[PDB]
Amino acid sequence: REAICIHIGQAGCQVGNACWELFCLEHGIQPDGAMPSDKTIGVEDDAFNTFFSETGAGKHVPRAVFLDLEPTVVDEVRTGTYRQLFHPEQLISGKEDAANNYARGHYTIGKEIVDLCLDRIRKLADNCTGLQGFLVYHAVGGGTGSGLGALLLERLSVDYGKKSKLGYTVYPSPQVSTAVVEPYNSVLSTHSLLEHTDVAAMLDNEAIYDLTRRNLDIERPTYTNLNRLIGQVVSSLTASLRFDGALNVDLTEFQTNLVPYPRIHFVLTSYAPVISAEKAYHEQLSVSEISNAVFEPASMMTKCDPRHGKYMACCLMYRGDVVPKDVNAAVATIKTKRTIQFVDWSPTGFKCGINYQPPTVVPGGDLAKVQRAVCMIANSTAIAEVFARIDHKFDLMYSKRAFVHWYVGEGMEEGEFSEAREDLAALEKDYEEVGAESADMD
Amino acid sequence: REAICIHIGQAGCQVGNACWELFCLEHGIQPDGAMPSDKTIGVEDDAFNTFFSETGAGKHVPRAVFLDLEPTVVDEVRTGTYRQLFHPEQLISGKEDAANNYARGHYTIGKEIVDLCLDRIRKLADNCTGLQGFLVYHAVGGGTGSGLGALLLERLSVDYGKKSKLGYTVYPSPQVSTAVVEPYNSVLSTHSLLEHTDVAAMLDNEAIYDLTRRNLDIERPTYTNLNRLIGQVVSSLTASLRFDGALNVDLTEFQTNLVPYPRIHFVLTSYAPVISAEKAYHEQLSVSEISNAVFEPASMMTKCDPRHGKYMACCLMYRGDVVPKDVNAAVATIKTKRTIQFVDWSPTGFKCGINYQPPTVVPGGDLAKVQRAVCMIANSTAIAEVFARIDHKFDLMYSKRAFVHWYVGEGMEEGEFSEAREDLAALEKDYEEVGAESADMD
Amino acid sequence: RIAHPGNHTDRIPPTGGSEYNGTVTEPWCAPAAVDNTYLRLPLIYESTTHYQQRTGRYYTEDQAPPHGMSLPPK
Amino acid sequence: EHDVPVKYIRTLDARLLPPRVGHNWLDAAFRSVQGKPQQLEEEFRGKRAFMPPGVYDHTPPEGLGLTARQLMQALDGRP
Amino acid sequence: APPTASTFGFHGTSAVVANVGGENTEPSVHPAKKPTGTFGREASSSVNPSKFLKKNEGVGTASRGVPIVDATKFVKAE
Amino acid sequence: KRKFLEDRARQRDLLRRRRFMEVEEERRWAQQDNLQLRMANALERQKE
Amino acid sequence: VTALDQESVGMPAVYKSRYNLVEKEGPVRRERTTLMLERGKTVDKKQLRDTL
Amino acid sequence: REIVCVQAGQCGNQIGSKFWEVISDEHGVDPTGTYQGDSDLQLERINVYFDEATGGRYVPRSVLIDLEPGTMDSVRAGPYGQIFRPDNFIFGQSGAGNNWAKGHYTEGAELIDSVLDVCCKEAESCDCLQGFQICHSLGGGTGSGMGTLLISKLREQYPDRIMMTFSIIPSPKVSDTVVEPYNTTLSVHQLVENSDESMCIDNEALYDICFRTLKLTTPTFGDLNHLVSAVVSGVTCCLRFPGQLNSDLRKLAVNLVPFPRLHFFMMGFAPLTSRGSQQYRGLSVPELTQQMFDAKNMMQAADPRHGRYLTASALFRGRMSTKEVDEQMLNVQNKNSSYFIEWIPNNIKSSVCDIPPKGLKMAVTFIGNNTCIQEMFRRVGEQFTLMFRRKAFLHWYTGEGMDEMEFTEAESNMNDLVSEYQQYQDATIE
Ligand SMILES: Nc1nc2c(ncn2[C@@H]2O[C@H](COP(=O)(O)OP(=O)(O)OP(=O)(O)O)[C@@H](O)[C@H]2O)c(=O)[nH]1
Ligand SMILES: Nc1nc2c(ncn2[C@@H]2O[C@H](COP(=O)(O)OP(=O)(O)OP(=O)(O)O)[C@@H](O)[C@H]2O)c(=O)[nH]1
Ligand SMILES: Nc1nc2c(ncn2[C@@H]2O[C@H](COP(=O)(O)OP(=O)(O)O)[C@@H](O)[C@H]2O)c(=O)[nH]1
Ligand SMILES: [Mg+2]
Ligand SMILES: [Mg+2]
Repeated sequence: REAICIHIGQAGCQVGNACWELFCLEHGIQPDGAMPSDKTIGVEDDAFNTFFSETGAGKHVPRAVFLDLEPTVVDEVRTGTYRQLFHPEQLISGKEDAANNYARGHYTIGKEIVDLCLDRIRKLADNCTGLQGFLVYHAVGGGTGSGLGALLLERLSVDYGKKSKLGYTVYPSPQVSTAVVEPYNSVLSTHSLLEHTDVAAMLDNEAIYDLTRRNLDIERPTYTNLNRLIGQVVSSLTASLRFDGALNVDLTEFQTNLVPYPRIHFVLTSYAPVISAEKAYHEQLSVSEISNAVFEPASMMTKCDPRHGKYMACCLMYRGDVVPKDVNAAVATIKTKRTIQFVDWSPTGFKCGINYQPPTVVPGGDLAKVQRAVCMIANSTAIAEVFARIDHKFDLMYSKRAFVHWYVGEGMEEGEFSEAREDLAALEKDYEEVGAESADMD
Repeated sequence: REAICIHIGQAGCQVGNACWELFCLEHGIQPDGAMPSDKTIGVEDDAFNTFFSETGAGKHVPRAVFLDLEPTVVDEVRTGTYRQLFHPEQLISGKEDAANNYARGHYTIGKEIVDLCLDRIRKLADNCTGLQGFLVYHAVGGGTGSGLGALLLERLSVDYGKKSKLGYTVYPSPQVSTAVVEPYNSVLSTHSLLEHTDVAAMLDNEAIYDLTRRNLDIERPTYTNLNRLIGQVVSSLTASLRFDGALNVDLTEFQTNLVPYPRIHFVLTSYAPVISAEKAYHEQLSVSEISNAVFEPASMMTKCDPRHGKYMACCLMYRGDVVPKDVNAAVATIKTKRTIQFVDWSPTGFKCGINYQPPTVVPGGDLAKVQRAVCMIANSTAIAEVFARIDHKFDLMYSKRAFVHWYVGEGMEEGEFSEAREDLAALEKDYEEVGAESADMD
Repeated sequence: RIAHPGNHTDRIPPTGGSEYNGTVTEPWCAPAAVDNTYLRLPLIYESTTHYQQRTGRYYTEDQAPPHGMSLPPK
Repeated sequence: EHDVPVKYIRTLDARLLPPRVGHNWLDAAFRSVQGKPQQLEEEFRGKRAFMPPGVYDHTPPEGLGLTARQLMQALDGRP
Repeated sequence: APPTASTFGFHGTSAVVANVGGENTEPSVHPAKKPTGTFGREASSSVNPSKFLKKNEGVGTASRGVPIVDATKFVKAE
Repeated sequence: KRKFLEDRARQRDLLRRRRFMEVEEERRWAQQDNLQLRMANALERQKE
Repeated sequence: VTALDQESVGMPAVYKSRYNLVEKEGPVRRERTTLMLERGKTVDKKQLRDTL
Repeated sequence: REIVCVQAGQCGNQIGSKFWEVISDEHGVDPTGTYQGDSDLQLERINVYFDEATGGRYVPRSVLIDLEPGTMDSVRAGPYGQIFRPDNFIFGQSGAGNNWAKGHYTEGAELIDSVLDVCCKEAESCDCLQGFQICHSLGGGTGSGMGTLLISKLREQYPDRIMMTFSIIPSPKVSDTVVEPYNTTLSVHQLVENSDESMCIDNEALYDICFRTLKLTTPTFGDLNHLVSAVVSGVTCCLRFPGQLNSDLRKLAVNLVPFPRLHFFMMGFAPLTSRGSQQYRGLSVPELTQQMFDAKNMMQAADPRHGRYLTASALFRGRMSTKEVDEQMLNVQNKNSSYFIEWIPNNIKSSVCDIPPKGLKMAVTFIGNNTCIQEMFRRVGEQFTLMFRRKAFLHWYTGEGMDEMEFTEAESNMNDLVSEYQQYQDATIE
């Protein structure tokens, strides 16, 4: 039933702002936390419970923490429109950033703030009766997102144990770039995400820019568009928990169906009707068309082409007015395709979900209003190509020790570069080996 | 039931404008895609389905793509009157032309644009349930039409396999000419048209100019007249799919009856009641008169004289108020003539089709309104003279390597000219051999 | 007879479709540029295919909606 | 009503004709003053310049619905 | 492998959407990346009267008859 | 048959009207040329 | 998402959750079931033959 | 698809001022720079020659170079001068002296870096760059020397684009400059290596057009530069307006140039006729074709009857039938068949554009590739040999620093060009 969202650093807080805007507007909670008396929701209803708790006077408050080392973004949240919605204890801010150093966040600065984060998260977890995982939003390119995200995932994994941790991560884009030191932070980051996450979803800003230029008709996109798309995706994935449907899918079903081996937990994500209002009225939108859409690489939110690898498992979430015959016909058509290939050890490649609540539309010009949508999470060996470009950039920089004195000065051994690069190399070799056909019976 | 139209370059897009104006006006779809809301005929018939799909919002949208390398013509379509009819993705335009080089289209420039075309064709073929072929309109005299048309037909032929591909092709006129390098492009084109088309219809603008001067009373014709005639021909051939009739003819019956050997697939086309409104009141226009008309060489849309060859098969499509007994009496009258000759191995020379829907009249059009029409496509050995003039002009020009440095600079081996010229020579010898009497039994 | 009326008593009456400004529904208006006063602007500035797209569904060009001098026709 | 009025036919003005060969009434070689200016040097030294005015239009859009107008409008402890 | 169906990094060329097929190719035939662009080179030092232009020593371009496209890592259509 | 005959009649009438209009149009093109010619001649005389 | 049928004063037309579905689809399905049960008890062969 | 213009020397700057007047009129840009046009068709391709400045205004994508600002000072104070960007005027401190070596080596190398910086700054802003366009005279000093210097640098930097030149060439009867043969020979050597397509115009032909055809009482250089601006704006018309059969600079080059050295062309423009005669003959496609081949309307001193046409191109502007164009081009080829090279089956390309120049119902521009151009090069080579054998003025060029070996190379290259034209003229089928 309940899930708690943890937002770290700049990207994670801004995406959290867009997400909570969406979840408020879909349930109908006023920005003051109340609910107007003219709505037909009913006082008794419970669907909000996944994301809000009431104090008993009927105000709503959300199950989230916002974590940052610089004040500016959280003070922006504090002075914005949702000021009265959040409890002030939930908005935690340090004094100064981790300055794009993973070492500064992990060793020097995050160590001071981390115990406050655990005390607030504990205060949330004590006010639950069916917590079924943590959702984490961060970028691995920056210093505090990498360092405090890793440290916090380690501490959470010791303290909470078996509870599931699902990550949405903004990875360094393959040719769009914002800072020089992105490869070092991403390599050092991937070791912690490897050990301390149950499923990891990969996002690239260059892909969401491509999707908003190509599919939407936006000449001048900004981060709010990308964050609204991410919010729509999370709302689609959690809708299966919150509303009635023909074939429900509990959050444990994603991990059970999608993950074949305990290390093979990095997944590709895509969303079908990313379409503008003018295009949406030019096209019919049947179940099979959006199912065909989620498999085109032009639809993906991570910059990888799945045609260079093999799928192991797919999980398809349908929400809205959909009928099982269309889901079955679509999956059989996908299976028919020749450019879509599954590993021969995974014959039953698909998991389905069907929910009656159509996706909510948030005021503005970034998505049409539609009666049905499908969202996909899939595990594929193609992801090894995504890591290879970071490793090439790391090798280029590390060949001259271009910046290492900063990292060594803030507390890290030089050995950690070689260790992390060898561990990510082993992850590539794992994806090479798992994708090798079973030619042992010859 | 369904057919998909592919329009390439300038001639193919301009002919597309006339085709879709006619198909809209024949079905009754308004230029904005919405049928008249007050027009309650009584039974909403399915006949549109051959050419239109509905957007679920109840708009009709057509099963076509428009392909060009220069923006101007597609942007003209985008800004015209039919803006709302087409889906914006269907109108694909590049940045710069293939500059009359087949080599530039095939090797350099079309290779960039071809994958978008394949994605659109994929999106169309997924929205069908009884697709039964592709119709392609292009000219082989220009650079992008030849090079990208060949490249696209090759890719379609590998991906789709057995699916039929029917071409409408604008060939170089025997003495009217528009560009110097036409022989090279036509020679290089014919190898691909030979391998990768099931039936190819040949057109020359000089014949349609003669027809518009002689039959219609137009002193100064322009391309819109020719394009309206071509649209009428295509509508006549596809009418057998769309309206009630006595003897229907599916496109596979056409292919089965018209093609005797797999290389012998180049056909002549003609159309009978090309007549002005003032002429229409001096003459009755019975079945036998228009049947007699389609066999006169003054009626043909290609500059060849069929009296210089032998017919192998004829396919006669009648639309409008015709009775089968009159078709039989007409065909029996044709058979008596001595200047019409069939190869002795083809005794049963005719295929018939009979449809009840009369041809539509277009408000700005130049054709009269008539109760019946017939359209003929026929396979004949006379085509061998058509190939011979290109081969002579190629030999004259190529003897001095007049322009070859352009082709070699844009990526082509000089050897490719000689290979193509030898392949067309073998096709010429095939048409010489098939027409040779079977004097082996003596 | 239209071209060379001469001194004939049986002159052909005008059809009423042809006008200098090109529109049968709007009067003459002064152009923005001074050098464009003598020109027939609505007729010069129109592509051929746009003309056949607009005028195709009418037996007669005066029944067509006015051009409007706009990039998407009015 | 559709023809050009007589105020533009019964005058003598050279601005009504577009530029072309043979339209050489208003050009050099006929001016009364034929002195050569030193504009560039003065411009690069920064004591004379040209700067024409621009045009800006402030009309509001028409036909907006109720929701669009509401979207435009969107953008003490006492009991 | 270069990224597929991207809208970044091919400004100034004839491409609209780069590398839809996902193969090992350049985004466009015209050079997306060049030695020098807007910064320019030194042309004052490189012109001398003692190393003048010789007969048939002009710059080799596609119009002259030299296949420039074969010198770059752009995959041609087979 | 009767409806077809009426449709053919109205089509022929409208084509005749269009054929008249083109001949009406050419003279207005001529007038457009004439105005510029007259103004140019007047300006030349003034310069002389 | 607006309702299929007009004259619906409920702004959240489609909010089908667990509680909404039980408390709205209980009475309507029960009413349909009891109407089917009582309405089919009085069978009339003559009237059925007349309709046929 | 954007073109960058370069105007060099006195002739180039003067022709450029009239060209940009004509272009600003066609797109309805006021002399203040404000858009004041009356159809969207004018606006929708304005990018081809203009960049957009803020609140309405458009600025023209052109670089002006000269060694003394006098011509540039006049155009700036001229009636359209304000439109030009101030940073685009580049000037030195001493003249070219009509000497190629001075213009190429001493002030050329001094200024050239600032010109290349401006051209690169302008080129890298385009989303897709079409060829460069340069107007200059070959007989002058800064025009010839700095034009060919800049052409060489741009050909090093942009070898995949198109290179186009418009060039003024010495009359056969009277010289405007004494040292014309040296500057012409060296410039033709540079162009024949570097250029893709070059158009040549004789001032004597423009004088004969004005006096004989138009019967102008008092012609001025504004009229000659208007004739040049008319043909120049006509060749590019299909780039920037819709039409029934689009055409492009590269397609013209592909159809016109049989072999890469043969890229020098003759020019003509057809609708020329005096105001008195104009009442006697209506415009029509037969009339345009007859005028188009009529020597009254051709801009060179050489006559086609002494050579043969390899190729020709005609660009038509206006609403007209394609049938009439095709049959006219066939009839001219059939009736005059001895003047067309017989081993090419059709020498003429046609193109049709919807939008005529203002105040004309229709117009055509003609481009011809004819072997009679060999007589011009032969005459220039003769005059060069006469001067060089006697060292007539050579000390100026040698004093600037040129090796005499440069002169013998340029002479040899021109002689080989003449031989190549003569060989292709007399080829036969056998
Ligand atoms: N999608 C998305 N990406 C963002 C957003 N903000 C930053 N990024 C990206 O994330 C990377 C920068 O990471 P940051 O979040 O700024 O790093 P940080 O967590 O603030 O770490 P510090 O700089 O030490 O405080 C760059 O690739 C940005 O493009 C956002 O709001 N949305
Ligand atoms: N019937 C007819 N013929 C046309 C039309 N347009 C062009 N042609 C003819 O087709 C040939 C020219 O082919 P194009 O279509 O112009 O070549 P292209 O496809 O544009 O190729 P590029 O020039 O490289 O862009 C000539 O013979 C023209 O006469 C048309 O609209 N109708
Ligand atoms: N048609 C034309 N020719 C010109 C013009 N100005 C100069 N010329 C010719 O160009 C040649 C002189 O070259 P010039 O431009 O003075 O060379 P520069 O000194 O290097 O700038 C002579 O043949 C002049 O007749 C002009 O405005 N129009
Ligand atoms: Mg930060
Ligand atoms: Mg083209």
